[PDB]
This record gives sequence, structure tokens and C-alpha cells, in this order.
Amino acid sequence: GITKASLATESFISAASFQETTRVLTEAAVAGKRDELRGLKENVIVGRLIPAGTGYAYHQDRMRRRAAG
Amino acid sequence: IETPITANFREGLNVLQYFISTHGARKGLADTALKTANSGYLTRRLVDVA
Amino acid sequence: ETINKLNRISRQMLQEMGREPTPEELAERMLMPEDKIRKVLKIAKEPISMETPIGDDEDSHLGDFIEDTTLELPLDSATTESLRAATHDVLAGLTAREAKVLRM
Amino acid sequence: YSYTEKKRIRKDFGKRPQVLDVPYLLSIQLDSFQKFIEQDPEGQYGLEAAFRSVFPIQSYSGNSELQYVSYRLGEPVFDVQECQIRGVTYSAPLRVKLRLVIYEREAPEGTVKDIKEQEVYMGEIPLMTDNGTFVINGTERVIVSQLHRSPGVFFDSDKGKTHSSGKVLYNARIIPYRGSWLDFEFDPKDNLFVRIDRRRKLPATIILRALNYTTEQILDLFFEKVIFEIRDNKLQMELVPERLRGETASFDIEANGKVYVEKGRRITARHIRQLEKDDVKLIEVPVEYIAGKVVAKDYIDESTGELICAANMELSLDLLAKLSQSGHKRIETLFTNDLDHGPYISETLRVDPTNDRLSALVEIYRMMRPGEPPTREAAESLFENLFFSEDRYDLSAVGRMKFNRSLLREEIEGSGILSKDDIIDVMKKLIDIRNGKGEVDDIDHLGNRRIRSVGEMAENQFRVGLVRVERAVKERLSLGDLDTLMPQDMINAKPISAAVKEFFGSSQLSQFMDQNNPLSEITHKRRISALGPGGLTRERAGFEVRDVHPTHYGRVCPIETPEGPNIGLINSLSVYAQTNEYGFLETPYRKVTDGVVTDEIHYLSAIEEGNYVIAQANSNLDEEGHFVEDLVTCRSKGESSLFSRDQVDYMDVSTQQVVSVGASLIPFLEHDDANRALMGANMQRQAVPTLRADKPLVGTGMERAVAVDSGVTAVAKRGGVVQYVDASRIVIKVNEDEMYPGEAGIDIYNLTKYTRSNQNTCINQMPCVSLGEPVERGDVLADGPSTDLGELALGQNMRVAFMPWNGYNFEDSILVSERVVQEDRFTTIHIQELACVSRDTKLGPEEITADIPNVGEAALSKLDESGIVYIGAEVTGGDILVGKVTPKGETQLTPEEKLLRAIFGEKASDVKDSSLRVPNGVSGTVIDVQVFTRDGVEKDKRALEIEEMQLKQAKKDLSEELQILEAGLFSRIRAVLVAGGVEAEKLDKLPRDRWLELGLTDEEKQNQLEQLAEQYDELKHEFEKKLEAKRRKITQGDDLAPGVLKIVKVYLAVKRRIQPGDKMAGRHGNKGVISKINPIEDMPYDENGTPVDIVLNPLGVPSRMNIGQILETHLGMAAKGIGDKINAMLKQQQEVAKLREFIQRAYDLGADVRQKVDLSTFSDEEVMRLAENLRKGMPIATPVFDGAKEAEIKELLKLGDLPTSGQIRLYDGRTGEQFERPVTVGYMYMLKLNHLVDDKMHARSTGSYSLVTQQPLGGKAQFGGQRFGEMEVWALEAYGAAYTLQEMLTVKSDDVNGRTKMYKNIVDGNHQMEPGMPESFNVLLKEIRSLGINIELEDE
Amino acid sequence: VPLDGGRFATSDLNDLYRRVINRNNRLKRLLDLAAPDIIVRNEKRMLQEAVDALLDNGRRGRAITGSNKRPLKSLADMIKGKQGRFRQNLLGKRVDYSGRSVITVGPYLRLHQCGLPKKMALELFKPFIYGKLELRGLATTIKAAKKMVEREEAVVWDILDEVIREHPVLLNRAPTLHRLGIQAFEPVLIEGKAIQLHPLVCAAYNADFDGDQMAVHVPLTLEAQLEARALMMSTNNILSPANGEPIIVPSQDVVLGLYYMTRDCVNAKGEGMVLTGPKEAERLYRSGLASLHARVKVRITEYEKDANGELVAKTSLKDTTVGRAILWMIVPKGLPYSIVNQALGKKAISKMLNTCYRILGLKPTVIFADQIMYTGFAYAARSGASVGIDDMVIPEKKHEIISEAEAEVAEIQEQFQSGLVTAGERYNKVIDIWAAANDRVSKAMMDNLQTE
Ligand SMILES: O/N=C(\Nc1ccccc1)c1cccc(C(F)(F)F)c1
Ligand SMILES: [Mg+2]
Repeated sequence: GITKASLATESFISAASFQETTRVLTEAAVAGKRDELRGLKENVIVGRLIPAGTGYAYHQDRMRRRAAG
Repeated sequence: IETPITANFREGLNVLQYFISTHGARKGLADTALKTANSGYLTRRLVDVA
Repeated sequence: ETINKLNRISRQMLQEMGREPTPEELAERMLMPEDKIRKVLKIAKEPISMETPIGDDEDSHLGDFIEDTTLELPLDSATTESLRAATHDVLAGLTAREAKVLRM
Repeated sequence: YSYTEKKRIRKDFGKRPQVLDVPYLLSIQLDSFQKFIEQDPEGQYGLEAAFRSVFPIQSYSGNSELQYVSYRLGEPVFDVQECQIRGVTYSAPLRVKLRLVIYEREAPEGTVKDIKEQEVYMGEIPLMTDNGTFVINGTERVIVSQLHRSPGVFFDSDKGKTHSSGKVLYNARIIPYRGSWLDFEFDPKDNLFVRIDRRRKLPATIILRALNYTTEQILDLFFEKVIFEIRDNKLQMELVPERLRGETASFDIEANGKVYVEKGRRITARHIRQLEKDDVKLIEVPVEYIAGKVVAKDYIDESTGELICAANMELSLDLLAKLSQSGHKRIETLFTNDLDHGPYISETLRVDPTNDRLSALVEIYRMMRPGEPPTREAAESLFENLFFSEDRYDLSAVGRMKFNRSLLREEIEGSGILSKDDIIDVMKKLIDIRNGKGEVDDIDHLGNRRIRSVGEMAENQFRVGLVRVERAVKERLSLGDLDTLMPQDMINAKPISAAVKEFFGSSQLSQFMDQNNPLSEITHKRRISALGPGGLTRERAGFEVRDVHPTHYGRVCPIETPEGPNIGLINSLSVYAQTNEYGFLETPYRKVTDGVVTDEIHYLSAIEEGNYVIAQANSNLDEEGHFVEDLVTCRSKGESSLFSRDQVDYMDVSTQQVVSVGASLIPFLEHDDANRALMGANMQRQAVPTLRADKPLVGTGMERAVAVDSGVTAVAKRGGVVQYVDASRIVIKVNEDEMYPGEAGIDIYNLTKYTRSNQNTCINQMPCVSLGEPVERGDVLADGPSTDLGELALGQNMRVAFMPWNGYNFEDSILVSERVVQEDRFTTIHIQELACVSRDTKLGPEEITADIPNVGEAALSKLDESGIVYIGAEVTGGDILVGKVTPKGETQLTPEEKLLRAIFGEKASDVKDSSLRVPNGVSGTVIDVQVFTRDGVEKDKRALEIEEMQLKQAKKDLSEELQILEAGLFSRIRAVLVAGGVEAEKLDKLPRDRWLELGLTDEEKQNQLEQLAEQYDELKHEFEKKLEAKRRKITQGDDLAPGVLKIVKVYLAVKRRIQPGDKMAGRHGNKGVISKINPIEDMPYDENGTPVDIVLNPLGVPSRMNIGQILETHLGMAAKGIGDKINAMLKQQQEVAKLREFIQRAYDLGADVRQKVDLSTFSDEEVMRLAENLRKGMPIATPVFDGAKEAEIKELLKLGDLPTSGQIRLYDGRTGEQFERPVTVGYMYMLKLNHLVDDKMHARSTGSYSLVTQQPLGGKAQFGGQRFGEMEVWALEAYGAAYTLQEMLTVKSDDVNGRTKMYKNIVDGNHQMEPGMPESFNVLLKEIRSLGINIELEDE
Repeated sequence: VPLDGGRFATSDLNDLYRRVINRNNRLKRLLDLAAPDIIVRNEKRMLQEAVDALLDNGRRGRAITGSNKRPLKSLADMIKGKQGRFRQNLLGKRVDYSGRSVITVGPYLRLHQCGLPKKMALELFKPFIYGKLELRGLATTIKAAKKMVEREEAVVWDILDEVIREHPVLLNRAPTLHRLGIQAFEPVLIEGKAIQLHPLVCAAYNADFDGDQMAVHVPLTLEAQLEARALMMSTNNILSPANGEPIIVPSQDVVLGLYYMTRDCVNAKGEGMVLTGPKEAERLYRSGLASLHARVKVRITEYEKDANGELVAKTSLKDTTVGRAILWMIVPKGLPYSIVNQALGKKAISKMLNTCYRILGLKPTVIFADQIMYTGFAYAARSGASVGIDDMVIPEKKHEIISEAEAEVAEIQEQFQSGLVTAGERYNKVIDIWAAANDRVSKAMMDNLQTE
């Protein structure tokens, strides 16, 4: 279901927004989870360009530069 | 109610008919004002999932 | 102890005066210079929780309304950066030694 | 007919005669508080009762007792006006006599000493105005009446949702006025449970044990007895013949040598009748039938002394054997039937973990206060303290009454605590409900809904104060020395005063009166709320309680309620409604005895009204008032249907009584959909007063009542002739019949002049009377704001045309002619109170001095030498009202600033400019200035000028008082002297002061001279004391806050007229916002050449169904017609005859109305004036549901010279060509609500910022930016705009760096952003890291 | 940080932290004094409780702040925030360079612009104004520029006209639902304090004129100007993202205009005559010779682009009315005359714009829509449409329907009195007859009102 599917999100900063904050922070903190951003909500939170639309050019150019030569 | 409103707005409505109309009105406002919130909650869940 | 001492007097004098002792009333009753009532009475107060809710029950809390007075307006900072260009311009208008002496 | 009615009369359509007339609308507010503060020689509610409750206070066993004698309320420190100006609270000191007695140690009780401390002072309790308002800080405030669940017992269902097996459940709830809740409830296994408050569930019987009931007596209480006899041998039984109903024979039922019932044959009414008439008391039963039967009492073996069976145990064939051989003849069993009498309590015992009283008390004490070790004295103390203590528990009178009544008892009044009988009875009733006999009540019913009011609540808060003072008194009486302390040293002031102050000051029900409007005031003062303390919440309660109930009829207005977060959680009080004796809501009705409708009034409560059949406000009867039709629409029990001719017990009093004063003010309400009517009566309260109070041209007839009953106007105390009329005051000379013998008199009314209201509007009274005019008692002397000649004018009616005009009227949009803004009719006067505070900083005191760093001569011009703006000086945004300067030393400048100062030789001041300046954009004229000073700080120049001025004005006023009064008295002495010793010319020669010597012949008139002497001298000295007091009140330094030395308040009166963006609406729920203000040139006009004021969009009419707004238009036009004709005949100056004729013709109108009319009126001087008042238009009254009809309107239009259609030809003011089709033009009453556009309008570029998180915040009333939310973010996300969003949440807001770096680029001409990281997230990092959580920013 | 009256205010964390310190220090003391176990244990538990209360309060005891009942806010409560789940980005954030106010109509506007109050635009664009004033050298320095605009010297208004021109502003309404809740417009400087908003856009905002307010935001960075103009612009969204149907559809007054325009009565001035073209049709109408609605043959030239990217032309005598003829002047190019020859209801008037879009492209559709609005308002105003009390016609047969249906209920009632029908079945019966009656009256008044 939609409310169930929204539960799983790779980015923990994103999850901390609309889910229960405490649990997300703990449960992420134990596994040492590393948030790579890559999404909208998280990038909005951290205050940089949205990885879509006008910003899609930037992130792409950054995404390919990443994990590369 | 098995005794409808036999009058209309062009004519006058008496005490009873108006009093009975009142419930329909209040339930209308309440229901719509609530469905706004339901809609919002739904859009929330939706953008969260997408 | 001083503060408490003031409270004691304020108690009897509350109904005794039927209203309450004037701000300078408890002052004569107490030994010291007696204008100290204001200072002591003020500093004795406990700070208010910055989380104290105000209005609507909404998340507006007292602390949300406390502005930064230590900041500097942009409408000013612009004029600082401008004034630099101003005095720097006008210091190019004198002899290099007058400029050196004035910049010094 | 009254005197201001001769001035103007409202033509009244409608048929139904008014049997009862609208009472005082402020009734509730005044009555309640009237009961709160008062001396009642018994426990009836008041300060007396609340005293008698917590008193007398005795110490703990020490035999030192403090009792209560009597109390009094001293005269207010300041009166209402002065209290309003100064800002203090209008209150009276509470002085209460206490008696401290000390009993000799080891009594027979007698006192060593008893000191009576004379009236120790506790608190100052606020006082209610004659208008039903309170003044807390310089501000009129209203306390809303409350609606809650009445104290008593209540039986509910909770069917459906629980457990989804159906089966329902049945629960009872005992709700005290004060103290813990006692709840009883079943469960799916039919086990009776009990819980105190909302706490842990416990098996019901566990409470009974705590009342000292052993199991045997619980069974003896809740079950009947089935008797078993072993007589001769083998099992007989006692049979009550009714017991066999609802059961099938388990064996051969036979006795008396005759077989009544066989095996397998169910026992019906036939078998039962046979048994009853053949009278079979005892029958023979098998030994196996008792296999299921539960034994009643305990059973032991007489010989062995051992328990054979415990009470409430299931017998078996073997157990019967073991108790039979022991010599037991009789066995008592429970009477149990799964249909009729349920075996509930029995099974309740089996789930009961306890045994004896102490056990139950342990399990209760450990329930209420768990985790801590239980004690015997502790459990006993607690349990006795819960429902059985006079201290901790009361249902009071309403509670006890509803309790006993719901239990079908006799006594309507009783103890305020619970008795074992009470709990037991309630349980019995619940079990009876589960058994099928009896029904469950419902919460929404107004018989279960009780109404409080200011007095009762204030009593409660004062009570709380008294308990917290009680603890103190006992605490002190613990260690006390005998004769030193007295009832002062114990009882404090602050606790009680702060209880009451915390109530009136801040409570959800205590609120600033909404005074922009008389209707607003009066409709606020009658208001109900289910919110606040002891009530539900919006989040808590669902649609059931919000919804309209059949019981709301005549009590609560169905159509006036707020539309929003709380709907139906407020409502309003109806027109004729009254608080019941017990506090319920009751309504007026007409008693129909036999076949006649009697005009005797009868008040019926929600439960009273229930069984009776009540007729309709609208019905046809005639002559003797017998019902014409053989059947008429009526409502009897919770429903409405056709009822037979003579059935009906009662009839509605008025056509109005269903609605409220607000709804009753909507003309042609019957023609409007309930939603729009709601919105209409909702907005009508928002109408800002106008400059010229107009009058409604279309009306109801309630407006008179609203105008008068609300304190906005000035009503004659006594009738007489006006001696003096000024825009300031009004002096009336009283008639002798209404006049008291002593003091003679005249009534002097001091009118309220221009002053600040709560909404910052202008409240100003104007005299409606002229020099030397007859006035009758209860007549309007002066109108207030938005009232005209005793009626209520909330706005101004105007010529309106329905037609689309070039889209400028597009949605609700309103298109208004320039004629309107020019005529200054919709103009409004605002009175704003601005303040300037002189505080104290460690750097130094702040000065109000007129010497201000960095201001021109034009700036310091408008200020006097002292620094305060002159009275009457017109000001705009930026102008300095009060010069103020605060020390800030050592500016700490920089190199180039130092060079700058070096060259230009300027001394940068040690003082910064704090001066109060008029807020940006607002402009008005200064109507007043006040200066408050700390007691002991020297008053400055201006403030002193003000003080001397006020002093002189005071002396002048008081002197005027004494002069008019004295003249008034001596004028009576002159008149009495002339009887019995008349000398006319002789008497007025000698000095008036020497008159009192001359006597009279023996008579009562000598004693009258005596009276006038006494009262004369009384006034003479009263003047003196009043002057002294006034002077002292002027000169005393008002007490201020800590740190503030002095305060200067300037009062600005702004005059705003009307502009596009303002909100406007009719009474019908039709909104609009003025779009363009069009020239008189472009206005659609008729053939006569007369333009139209406003052009409404017709498209708004059909969809939202309010057809009344159209009728209101039509009749309005018609009204104006009758005006215009008269306006011509007065301009013709025909004569009194023609005018009289036409006016009478108007006032009759064709047949059957209740109005009556003139020629009792003086044919010349009185009639011409009426005609003069009618020439603007002819005022009409359309009763709420009794209102006019199409035919009547069209007929009035015939008298008008105007068409039946209500539509005419109109020509575009632009092209001059005609308009195809006729358009509806008429006169609609239109209100200006205060949404006015130059309040709402806000703009910000770069303002101040919040400290905790750096974010835009208004500190100057320079507004914080608009809040960009999640949805707006999504909206930006749907578009491809990243940069708009980034700049939105980074540089424009949260980035302490990026914002300024942006500003410099915006001015440089470079549009870019160098964003950085938003401070919110940057703070969140620190907040997270503050815990044991390490959050880092990786890589690059 | 300090307050007025010399009062202080501080976060609750201090109250918490302080505690944790005190007890901690005390514990240290209790170690150096060699206290018994029972004591140092209690102190340890207390330290645990204090730290717990500091980090996340409410998971043990819920400690209360000094002198105040309300539980003190801990660090977890600082992080969580409130209003359900909102993290201060989520609930909202205050933003500079913005504003708001009551909104009004402004039908004169092109669809791409909006009326902006002068004062608002002044306070909003203030930094731009400052920079532009000294760019041309009308102000010595930034300070002097401030003094100039604060004095509202006459020269600044023109400079504002400069900074406004190509520089869009974002408009937003209160319940933002879909992306059309925010749209970019070109500002038009307007005297008065109200914002003017193009009528055709009123549908997308769901904005009535009854006092709804709108907010404005300034697109500061260049990228924001181009984002606003190329994305959030009004003219760039003519279609709902939910479905390809036009959201720019004419609303009410306008459609009553076009409806009243192309419609025909049976007999009216100029009926049957013939005219050379729409020009002289309008010329016939305005002069008062011919009625707005009359059956008439007129020669028209329509176009079809049905060639390859190429407009074909054809002329004929069309049987139409005067109104449709006049209206045809607006219809651009390749649209057939068939589209305006009908009655033009709200539904057809939409498909007009739609077909126009799917055929001629964006720009012609935009300008078309504008024209449709203008002419709609104009002609609707000309029409003199109104509403009277006699405009609502009740059926003559109403009372009779009521009476017969009233006979039915007393029939079924008489049947219940005699037990011929059960209570419930009775109820259903009576309710059915009343419903049927309602339908009858409805279909009476519908016929009478419609064709009479
Ligand atoms: O015939 N039914 C009703 N008649 C009726 C009419 C007037 C007053 C009270 C009841 C009725 C019964 C229950 C509830 C309602 C109400 F509140 F919704 F209007 C109306
Ligand atoms: Mg709206």
C-alpha cells in the first residue's frame, strides 16, 4: 500500500521528515547508514538543487562524475 | 422524513421546513470541510510514495 | 534572605493597607538605602521558559518571536562596502604622502 | 405608541399577532453574575455558598478553629470610565469577617479566647457592567456561557463498533459536579465491571464489598429466591406461577393430584393461567433439576461445623446429598433467566479476586495509587474520601435532582454525596436495561445539556482559591501560639486575587467583547460554548454533538453557528430562550386548554416539552382562536406530522422563537438556503459602523430591540421634558409622578464621545432629541454608533442593479459608482491607541525629551517643548508622535567612519532615537494624549499642562452638576412654597439662599420643605467630596510595570473611506470585493436619468440559493417609491391633508395586516415631521417567517408608480444606447465588514530575523515574509524550477550568509546566488550531534 | 537572551542540562566522601533519569520545568518538531522578497499579466530600485537611494517601471493543490492596495472574489526569472497536467456573453436578409438595424490547413445568425465556420479553444482565448441579462400534483389503519409516492421554464 511503500526509503534524511523521527534516526544510526541524497525531499532539506527539472542537468553531471575516473 | 418540503424558495418556507433544511446545510458544510482534509492527507501520502 | 525579608513585610502590609504597600513602602521598613527595592525585586525574577506557548495553542512559542538584534541590516552592509569605495576613491585624490599620512 | 415612534414608524407586513414580546436580550449575563455576588441567607449559589462549603476550617485535631461570619464588597477604586482610561480592572475589594476560636485543651468544648479579626481582605473581585461586560485591563470583556453534560447518572449504549459481534454493551456513568467519576460497564461475557474515573477496570462486586456487603447480601440484593423444600423425602419446590414464562418444561410438572404440564411442552400463558387460578404453591421436582441451580446463602453442617457449600456456588447431585443428610430442609437458590432476569452479578462474583471488605479496599487503593504498599487506614481513608466525603464530592442540586429523577425516585432534592442505596440503585437500573426493561438516554439531548454562565464559573474559581487558602490556614494552625496571630497573618491576598484574575484575564471563555457593532456585542453576550474547561474539544468529539437536535428548537438557534474548526460547538441562544431554574434551557409556549388557544404563557424545558403535542407558529385560527383546519402540522415527540384538531396541548409563541436575534434580523429569511443564511448572520456581526448611521430600508422589527437592549444607545431613566441638549450632554427635567419627593430632580445623561473601541473603530454618541422636547420613560435619548432613531443600522442601503458589467463584477465582485465614495457614506472612522514606553536600562534612563539626535526642524515642529505631539495635529506615516531617546554609549566606529567624522566634525551621540512614530501608511488626526507616570518621578512639562487642564475641566464639570441640580431643587421649593402661602412676585425678589427660612402652614408640605432642605445640603457637601476625590484621582501616579518610568499614549483617529479590495456583503450571505470605482458618467441609468450606486452580478443569485436578496431588492425599491412620492409632495408643500392621506394609504395596504395607524397623532406638527422622516424612503418591517408576500410587494409598487416586474430599462452611461432586456433595480441594504484592504495588504523585502533559527520575522510591524510551505514546494517541484526553489528556501530565507551576499548582487545588477547551507539543517546537525549520535558530511 | 522590562527568557535545555551537571557533580562528591551504597546508588539512578530527561523526555518520568507545570522540551522534541510530521522545511519557512493581499478582477488584463499595487512593488523590488537608482546616477550612494525611495520622490516611479518590465512575479493562493496553484505573471503597476488577477486564471486557483487573498514572490536570481517565464508562466500552462483539456476555459460571465451572442430567436430585426461579410453584419447590429440574434445568410471565407502545412481557403453563403457572424471575426485562420455556428455553450466554447490549440498551436490559442474573454464580457454587458423574482416560473400544475400525491398517502394510510399493509411497507410506499411526485413537479417546471 502507498502508506506502507513510503516507509522504505534509502535516504534516512528523507525518512526522518514524514515518518517517526526518533525511530528512523536510531534505526539508521545503528547500521551506520550512509545517505547519498539523490532524491527530492532530502535535497530540499539539505538546501541544494532539486535532482529534477532545471537541476537535473547538475545532478546528472555530478552523478556520472561520481563513482568514476 | 416522509413529509417532504412541499414549498420552495420562490415561495416562503415555514418554520418546520427551514428547521429541517438546517441539518442538511450543517452536514453539508461539515462534510465538505472534512473532505478537504481527507483530500490533503491523500495527496500527502501520494507524493510521499512517489 | 533580603528578598524573603521583603516578602514577609509584603504579607502583613497586603491586607493592612487594604490595597498593597507602595513600591517604596517596604523600603523604609527595611534597613538598607531602600531604593534597592527596584533592583533587588527585578533581578530576583525567574526567566520565562522560551517554550512558553502563546496563542492558538499553535506551535508559535515565545522563543519564536524573539528577534536577533545583534544582526546587521543588509541595507547598511551595502553602505559599508560602498563607503569603502568612497574613501578609497577620495584617498586617490591627494598627494601620495597625504594619502599615506591619512591612511596611517 | 411612543415618542420616537411618532418621529418614524416602520411599515409592518405580516399577520400573526405577537402574544409575547422580545424580553431583555442581555438577560443571562446580568442574572448569572447577579447571583454570584449577592448576599443569600442560605446555601443557594453565591459567594455565601462557596464560603459555607470550605468553612469552617478547623485545624488537625488541635481544636483551633477558624470560622466565617459575613462578607461585603467595598466601593470600586475607580469607576467604569476612569478604569477604562487608566487601564486598571473594574473591581471591588472583598472584605470578609473571620472568627478565630481556641478551645481549652481537654474540653467539654469552650473557648480560651476567640478573636474576631474585622473583615480580613482577600482579593479584589471584578464587577460586571450594567451592559453585562467586564473590564479586565482597560478593556471591555465578555465571559461566554458554557454548555456541558449535566451532573447526575447517565445510561449509554456503545452498540456497533465494539467487538464487531453486535450484542451491543450497556454502560452507566455517574458524573459529579466535583469529584471522581464512577463508571459501570458490561463486557462481551456479560460480566459487570466498574472503573473509577477512566482508570483500570475492576469486577463490579468489588465495590459492593467495600460498602461492607458479603457475597450472600450481594446475591440477596440482585437476585430473587427460588425455594427448595425437602419435605417427607425427595425434593419439592415453591412455585411462583409467573416464573414459568419463557421456559420449556424440563420434567413432568404436576401437583395437587392433577397434571398441569408434561415434559417437552413449553409453558405458555395458558399453563400459567391454569396454575394461577388453581393456585399451586408447592410442586414436586426431580433431584436432578438443581444440578444447575446456584445456591443463595452459605451452608454448613450443624454437627461437624464445616462449610458444606459457599454462597454463589453451583449445586450438584452429590452436593445436595451431602447437605441433605445434615438435616437441611430448605435450600435457597438464585432465580436466573437468560432472557428476563439475567444471571450477571453471579458470574461477576466468579471473576472477583477478592473475598472480604479489607481485600476489596486493598485492590481499590492499589488501583487508584498503585505501586506503593497499601495500608488499612489508607484504603479506608481513600475510599471514604472519594464519593462519600462532603469535601471531595458534590453532585449539588442539579446533579442530585437529575440523579434521583433518572432513577425514578420521588425526592427531587437530597444529599450531595453518594449512599450505598444510590450506587446499588444505579447498578440495578443498568442491569434492568440489559434485561430489556428501560432504555438508554442520549448526550445530544438538551435535557442532558446544562448551561452555566459567568457567575457559576467565577464561583468555581473563587472556590479553588478557597481550598488553596484552606491548606494554608490548617498548615499555620498546626504550630500556632495562642493569642498573638489573628485571621490576617494566615489568609493571604495574592492567591485568591490571582485565581480570579487568571480566570477573567485568560480563559478560553473569557474574551475581549467583539465591539465593532451593537449586533456583534449583543450576539456575543448571548453565546453558548461546549468548549473550555469541563467541556469537550474539536479534536475529541465527533459530528453527533455538533449536529442540530430536535431539542434545539426554541432554545438554540439552528442557523447561527460559526462555520469552521468548531461547528455546532458554539451556536447561539434563541430569541425567547431562558435559562431554566435548574440551569437547563426552556422556551415559551401557549397553553391550549380544551379547544381554545389561550394567550397564557408557559415555559417548557427539554424534558418537559417531550410528551406534549405542540402546535406550529404558523397556523390558521380565528375569532375565539379555534383551529380552522381539522388537522394541523405539529410536533409531539422528537418528530413532526399532521395532528388532529383537538389533540394539541400547546402552540408556538412566536414565528421567531426558533431562531436568534442575528437570524431574526435577516429579511425574507424564509426565501434563503440555510447555508447562505448562516453565512449571512455570521457576517452581519462583522459590519463596521459608518460615518452616517443610515437605517435599514428593508427590515424585520427586531432592530429596535437590538439597538436599545445593547448599551450602545442612551435610554431615558425617567420621562419628562428635555431641559438641555448638547453634543456633549443631555439634561431632562423629570415629571412629578415618576419623581421621588426628596432631592427634587433632573436626570443628567453624560454622553460618550469619540473614543477607542476594542476593534479600533470609533464609538461615539449623538443626541437624537431637540431642545425642549417631550420624552417618555424608556425612550432613546441618544443614538450610538450604527444606530438610527432607536433602530439598528449596521450599514447603508443603496440603489443596486443586477447585470453583468464588463466582467468587473466577475465572481462575487462588486462594482461601485463614484457617487458613493464622494457621498462619504461608506467612510469609516478608526481610533487607534499607540503607546510609548520610557524604560530603564543599565546604561541609563530613557528620556521623553523633545531633543532628538538627527531630525530636522520640520520633524521637531509638530512636537511641543516636552516632546509630545499637539492635540489635533494631522499626522501620516513617519511623523513623530512622541520623542524618545535611550542611552547607548561608545558607538565603536571603524577607520573610514573615523576619517568621515574627522573631516565633518560631527559628534556621534551617546543617545539612540527610540521615538514612537506613526506606523507606515496609516494617517489620521490626534484626538487625545495620556501620560502615566511612576509615583514619585517628577511629571514633565506637557504632562503637567495636561494635569492642570484636566483639573480645571473637572472643576467646571462638577460645578455644572451642582448648579443644574441646585436650580432644579430650588425650582421645586418655589413651587411648594406657593401652596399655602403663595407669594409670586414677593418670593423671587430676595436672595435664593435665604429661601429655606420661610416656612408653611401645618401640612405635609412643611415636611417636603424639610426633605428638600436635607437633600439640598447633602448635594452641597457631596460636590465637595467628589471634587477632592477627582483631584486626587488625577494627581496620583499610576502604578506601572517594573522598569518603566513613564508611558505616553497617543490616540489617532484615521478616516478611511472605501477602495477596491474592501469586503462588502448584504444580510443574505452574498459576499463581494469592490473591484473598480467607476465614474458617475459610466453608470447604467434609467429613463429618468438617475444613475445606480452598485452593479451586482446576477450569476451569483441562482447558484447559491438566496432568493431573499432579490425580494429584499424589490421591496426595497418599492419602499423608496413611497419615499420619493412623499419627497415630491413635501417639495410640493401641498398641505397636511394630502400628505396624511397618502401616508395612511401606505400604512394600510389592501387587507389583513396587524399594523394599525394614526389620526390619534396630532394632524399638523406631529404628522409633518413623520412625513419629513419618511422622505428618504419608507422603512418596512418584514417579520422573520411571518414576512411579506409577492402580492403585497407588487401592490406597494402600484402605490409606488413603479413596475410590477421590479425591472426597468437601463442605458449604458457610456454609449447612451439602451440595454436589451429589463434589468432588476432596487434598494439593497449593504454592510461594510472590516476586512478593509489597507489592513490585509503586506509586503516585505529584507526585514528583521529570528534569533533561535535565522528566519524572516517582523519586529517592527514590518511584516515577516510569507510562509512558503510543503505544498508550495511540491508546486515548484512539478515545474522544472530548481533555482526558484533553492533561492526560496536558502538565500531568501534561511542562509545567514547567502541573504546579504544576495542583496549586494541585487543592487550591483548581478542576478545570481551563492547559496551555502540553510541554517535550519545546520542547527539540526548540532541537535542530532548533541546526542550520542555522530552525523557527518562525507567526501567532496 | 534578555527581554523588555529587564526580564529574561531561556530554552528548557538549560534547566535540563544544569540538572545533569549538578547530580553528576554531586555523584563525584559522593564518591570522595565514601558514602554508603544505598546513597550512591540513588544518585546514580537520579543521574540516569536526568540524562534520559535531557536527551528524550517522556520515556520515563516526564520532568517538569521550573515553576511551570508544562513539561520541559528535550532535544528529541527539538529534532521532532511538531504539527504532526514537519521538519521546518515541511511545515513551511518564512521567505524574504514577498507579500500578499486581497485580490480583485482586472478584466482589462492580458492573460500573461497581473495588477500589482504600487506600494507593494515599491517595497518588494527595493534592492533592485536602489541599485538602479545609482546605476544611472540619480543617487549619490545607496544611503541616498534609500532616502530617495523613502521620500517617494517623483523620479523613482519611472525607475520602478524599468525594474518591473521583463521581471515576472510569482502568484500563489492559499490551498495550493496542483502545480497551477502557483503561476508567474508580468507585473502591471496599479494604484490601489489590491492585487488584480486575470479572470481566465481564476479557475486554476479555485479563487473566488469574495475576499480570498493571494501572495506574491519575487524571482530574484536570473535563473528564477527564466524559470518563471519559461515554466511557471501563465501562458505556458494552458492545459491541466491531469488531462489534456484546457484549464483556461471561460468561466461564467463570458460564456453567458458568447451564449447570448450566438443563439437565435424566431423573429427579429433583419431576419432573412443577406450580407457581404461579418464586418457589415456587425455594422448592421451596432446601428440598431438588425437584431443580435436573427436567422440570416451571409458570405464567409473560412480556412483549412488540410493541405501539407498549408492553409486552403474557401468562401460560401452560410446560413447562420448575426451574432455568430460578428463573433466569427475573432476566430483565427484555419478553424472552420462550423465551430461558431452552434449555440456556444460552456462545453462547446471549450472545444473551440481545444481544437484551436491542436490545430494552430500555442500563440494563436492564447490570443484567441484573450479575445474570447474580452468579447464575452463586452457582449454579456450589452445583453442586459438580469434576475427578477418573476424570472423563476412555478408550474401551474404544481398544486394539483401535490394534491394527487397527497391522496396517495392518505390511501396507503387508510390501508395501514385497516391492516392491509405493514408499517414498514407503508413507509416505503408513501416515501415512493412523494419521491415520484417530486420528479413530476421537476419535469413540469422544466418543460414550462424551458420551452414556453
Ligand atoms: O420529521 N422529523 C423531524 N421534525 C421536526 C421538526 C421541527 C422540530 C423538530 C423536529 C425531525 C426529526 C429529527 C431530527 C430533525 C432535524 F433536526 F434534523 F431537523 C427533524
Ligand atoms: Mg471563496
